[PDB]
Amino acid sequence: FVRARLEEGLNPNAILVPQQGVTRTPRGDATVLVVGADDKVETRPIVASQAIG
Amino acid sequence: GMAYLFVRLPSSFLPDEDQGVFMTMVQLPAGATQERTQKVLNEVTHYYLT
Repeated sequence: FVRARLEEGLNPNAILVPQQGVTRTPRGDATVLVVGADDKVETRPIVASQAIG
Repeated sequence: GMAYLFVRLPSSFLPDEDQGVFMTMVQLPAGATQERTQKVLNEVTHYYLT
């Protein structure tokens, strides 16, 4: 049964942070640790969707 | 001067001998994979060698 790579339509604004920095703080809430223009880090939470690669 | 030296002589334990080895510990972020650690242990080996 042949695997079908089934292509769909080109997520047009895709915030692809690498997995190396995204951690879960608190339970179930992913927090990228984005530093602003201040050179002060800010732990803004995200919602971590489909891990691609 | 005995107890004046003895209270400032710190009651420690056995000295760190130069035992010919020393253990280097790495500690990556929480949930960092084994590819990254070897890559850091590429550097630390390249640091302790070169």
